[PDB]
Amino acid sequence: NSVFSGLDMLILLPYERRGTRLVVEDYRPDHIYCIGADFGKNQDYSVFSVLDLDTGAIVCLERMNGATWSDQVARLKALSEDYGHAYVVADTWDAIAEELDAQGINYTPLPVKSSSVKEQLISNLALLMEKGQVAVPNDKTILDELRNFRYYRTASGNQVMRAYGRGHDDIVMSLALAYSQYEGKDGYKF
Repeated sequence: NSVFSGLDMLILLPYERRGTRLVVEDYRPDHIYCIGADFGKNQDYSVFSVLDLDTGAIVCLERMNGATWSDQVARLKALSEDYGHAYVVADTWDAIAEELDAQGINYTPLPVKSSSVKEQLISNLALLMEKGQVAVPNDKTILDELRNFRYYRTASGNQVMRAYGRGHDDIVMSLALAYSQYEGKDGYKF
């Protein structure tokens, strides 16, 4: 019932933990970067995933447990402008996270309106992962969430995606929003 059936293909990257960032590589002006950001006002965990759009590698990841709203946004800003003012991919739906406009943070809106949008984004991430295109810091917390994200049947008979056990899907969504922008041999539509 694992969602990420191609987890055996997930490349693992060595990294240096500096501050709260898991840093694999510093900024490269020759490259374009983007940030998949699962965050919000009332959230136990917020995750920022910096994707290198030329190499397809998560070159930096930032996870924070119970940070204030001013902390998440200030650190999202510093993270974006440390990678060529990378544009953020956030589930803004069009009112709240426009705090990004105030801070002057470039961003692409990704409204997770229906369960199928969430399921599409993640299934895209799972497909790239099974194709050998996803590479993340070699952190066990990342690996555990991917393994723990599973399909569950409903009484109707159809399946839904859920994180039980610890019940965290903030890394999963952070990676999905980032790899949605990734052109390998295909760009993500829908």
